Amino acid sequence: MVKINFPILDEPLVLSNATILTIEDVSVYSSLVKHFYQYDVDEDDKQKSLKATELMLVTDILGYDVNSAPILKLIHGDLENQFNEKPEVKSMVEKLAATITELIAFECLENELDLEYDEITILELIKALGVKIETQSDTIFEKCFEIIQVYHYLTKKNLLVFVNSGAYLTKDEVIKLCEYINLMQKSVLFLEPRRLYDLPQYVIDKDYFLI
Amino acid sequence: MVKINFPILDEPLVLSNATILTIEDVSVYSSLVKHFYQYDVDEHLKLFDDKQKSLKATELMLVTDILGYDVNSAPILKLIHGDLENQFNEKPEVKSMVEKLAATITELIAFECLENELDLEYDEITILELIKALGVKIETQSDTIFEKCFEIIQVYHYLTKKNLLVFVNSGAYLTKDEVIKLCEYINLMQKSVLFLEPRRLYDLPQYVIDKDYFLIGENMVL
Amino acid sequence: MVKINFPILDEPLVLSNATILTIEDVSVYSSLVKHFYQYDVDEHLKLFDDKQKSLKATELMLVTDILGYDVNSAPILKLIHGDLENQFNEKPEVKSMVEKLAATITELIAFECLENELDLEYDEITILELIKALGVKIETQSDTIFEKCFEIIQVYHYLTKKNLLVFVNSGAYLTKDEVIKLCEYINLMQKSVLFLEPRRLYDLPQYVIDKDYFLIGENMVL
Amino acid sequence: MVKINFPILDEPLVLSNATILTIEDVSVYSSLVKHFYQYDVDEDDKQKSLKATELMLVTDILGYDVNSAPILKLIHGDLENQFNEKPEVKSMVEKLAATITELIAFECLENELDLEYDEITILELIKALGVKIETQSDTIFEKCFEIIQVYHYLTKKNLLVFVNSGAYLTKDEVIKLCEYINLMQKSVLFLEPRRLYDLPQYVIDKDYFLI
Ligand SMILES: [Ca+2]
Ligand SMILES: [Ca+2]
Ligand SMILES: [Ca+2]
Ligand SMILES: [Ca+2]
Ligand SMILES: [Ca+2]
Ligand SMILES: [Ca+2]
Ligand SMILES: [Ca+2]
Ligand SMILES: [Ca+2]
Ligand SMILES: [Ca+2]
Ligand SMILES: [Ca+2]
Repeated sequence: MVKINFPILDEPLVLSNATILTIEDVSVYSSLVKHFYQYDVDEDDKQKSLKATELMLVTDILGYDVNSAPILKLIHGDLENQFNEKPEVKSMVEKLAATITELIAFECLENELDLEYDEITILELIKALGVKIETQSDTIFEKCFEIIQVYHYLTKKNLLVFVNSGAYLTKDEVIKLCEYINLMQKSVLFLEPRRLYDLPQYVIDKDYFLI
Repeated sequence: MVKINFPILDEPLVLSNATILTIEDVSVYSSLVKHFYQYDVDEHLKLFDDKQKSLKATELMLVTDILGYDVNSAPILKLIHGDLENQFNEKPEVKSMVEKLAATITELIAFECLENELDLEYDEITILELIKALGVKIETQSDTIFEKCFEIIQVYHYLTKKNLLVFVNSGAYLTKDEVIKLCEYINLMQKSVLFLEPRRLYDLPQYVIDKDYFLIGENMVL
Repeated sequence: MVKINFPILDEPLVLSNATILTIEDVSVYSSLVKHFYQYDVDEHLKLFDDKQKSLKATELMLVTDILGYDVNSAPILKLIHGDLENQFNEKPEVKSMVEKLAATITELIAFECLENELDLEYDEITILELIKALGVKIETQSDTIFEKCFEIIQVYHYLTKKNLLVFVNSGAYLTKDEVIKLCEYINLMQKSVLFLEPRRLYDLPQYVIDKDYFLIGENMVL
Repeated sequence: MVKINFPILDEPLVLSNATILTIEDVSVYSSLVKHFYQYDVDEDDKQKSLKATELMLVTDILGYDVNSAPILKLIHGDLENQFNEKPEVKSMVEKLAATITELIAFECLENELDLEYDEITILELIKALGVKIETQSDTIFEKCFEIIQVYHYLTKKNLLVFVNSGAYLTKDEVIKLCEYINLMQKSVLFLEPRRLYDLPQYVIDKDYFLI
């Protein structure tokens, strides 16, 4: 359930599900952002520190790559699972693939070479279709949603941090993100330089006090 | 037919179907093998006909390591998959059938994409992608060196750009009955194959350049 | 100078040297940031001048993740190393000197190659290879977000193909004195830089589009 | 010091330094060649079997790649060592590199960018020179020699096997190879289908007897 601590903070802060952390001091805010990008060099999970690779750090939302080969692999596997949950439709795809197979098989036999082959699987069909996340038309909200949905897939990630993203989002959008995150039950941090609407959030004051 | 010439030969030698050329002198044998591997920078080594026209270096297929020869290399697979696509292109009715089936599959996967919580897009499933997904490749059930040779000859017949296959020093791996079977198989596929040997290959019909550099026509009809 | 226009503006806005543009409405701010990232497919978003001529998409340099910005990317390094080679090409005396030294080194390594028991060959040591071997790269001693910004502006000045740099939502990382220092540094390098902000950046001279979409000239001379 | 055993062989045969193994039966010869290429699937060093990666197997001599990145690395390192053994000449190279460095340094300072750099090392000079084994003009003997010389570098290889190479080599050439191998003290096997001149060699007869 991951907790955060630094010199300014007297007691470690619990980051469960969706958390907004607002730091009103510019120099402390900029410093913490810097330290996130440098994690870990300077200074629940039973006292266990998170590996650098467990961190998912986002400032440039639109530029963030949600279509990496590891992510595509998980999406295609998830889609294969959807077919597995529908035996009716899975059989349809298989029947279609078997017809295709025999058409290619006939051409293989006509070819002068002694040719062999394996099979066309549902997963191979999904991959060949080039299924990917649409990002071209993304609003910043839409891309934030896609990033969180990807974080849901990544088991080796246990903290997603949006740096200074609040400025792009309406109150209703922040709520919608948070509600999805709460349902997901993985830790997300919105690290903000000023109050994000009137939403529940941890505020470190200009006098370094926690609210 | 392909013709071979080099200084030691008095005249060019015709290489039609399966030919065995035996060189009994180690130095001359070794030099000829070297010149084949250098073709055509050497010459000395001449390969022609194409009526009087030299074979391009690209037309030569040299095999010394029989088991190491990769019948399903990336370039060979690319050729096979492209040729199979062309076979569909030449058959409009069946091409249309494959395309129809791929589109029905696409519509089914598209539905699952919309059901999925992510905003998903995709391209298309092509005939080439289907051929590739099926894992089409040349059958390779050969265990022995003898068996492997047939697969190599099959590749040679497939490659229209090749006009001479040379097995270098392969006789040592093969029984007499095996060489006969290979030569019979070679005869069926029409293209020139040379077995280049350092010693006489049993008592089979063969050209022999002996220790005094005479060309002898061994078990050959007078 | 570069000019920016979009429907909410009554007339184009001149972006000369350092400019702060503040948009107090979340939706309009978010939409403008999106349109910058989509430039030029959107438009709506207009960027021109080049006297009346639209900036090409390639002329825009957008920075939101300051610390993530890679100042020594492979493309940037390739440009730097090529430019340094060109600097030698423009100086025949020094080019000749480098070539002479490389040839003396070559003759020394060549001797060791002949002493070595392997039959060794080689090509040549080029000026470009020497530049690359030396590990020439932009100095990056920045620790803070503020310090990193100077390195980004330096890259922007270097890239002649870029004609607008936009820092998106960067004001939140910087003190007032820091923004002033950045703007003073930007002024020295002549090219247009836009700080695109969702809230007023201290009391610095800035253009503000307020909640009712009025354009206000904040701490600006009347 | 590696030993060889198979069904036909009643006792394991010691393969020390250069060894010629002649098998007069065509079917046994072809079979053993096949098994070498399949090692290990079918059936000194204290009873320890060699890994497949310890094997260096050569039939197509001229086609064999002696200029792989791992080999080039070792050659360039060996050449750097030759300079290290000659402090006089090493200093000459360094002095020349330092002059080059300052010429580039001046251009770096003239350039509008604030540029830094490291150093030009002897090893980097050798690599930039593109030092490699010449193979284009190779006779088969010359390439055999190069292959053995490369085997000398490869510490993770402990048996080099030339399959049916004798046919290409004169007696004096086989001697020259063997003498280098004996000096090297790594195991090399010449696997031959008939006697290789009158040189000392292990012969398995047409009646399967060892001489
Ligand atoms: Ca067939
Ligand atoms: Ca398959
Ligand atoms: Ca596709
Ligand atoms: Ca989208
Ligand atoms: Ca969907
Ligand atoms: Ca040498
Ligand atoms: Ca400089
Ligand atoms: Ca260096
Ligand atoms: Ca070079
Ligand atoms: Ca050589």
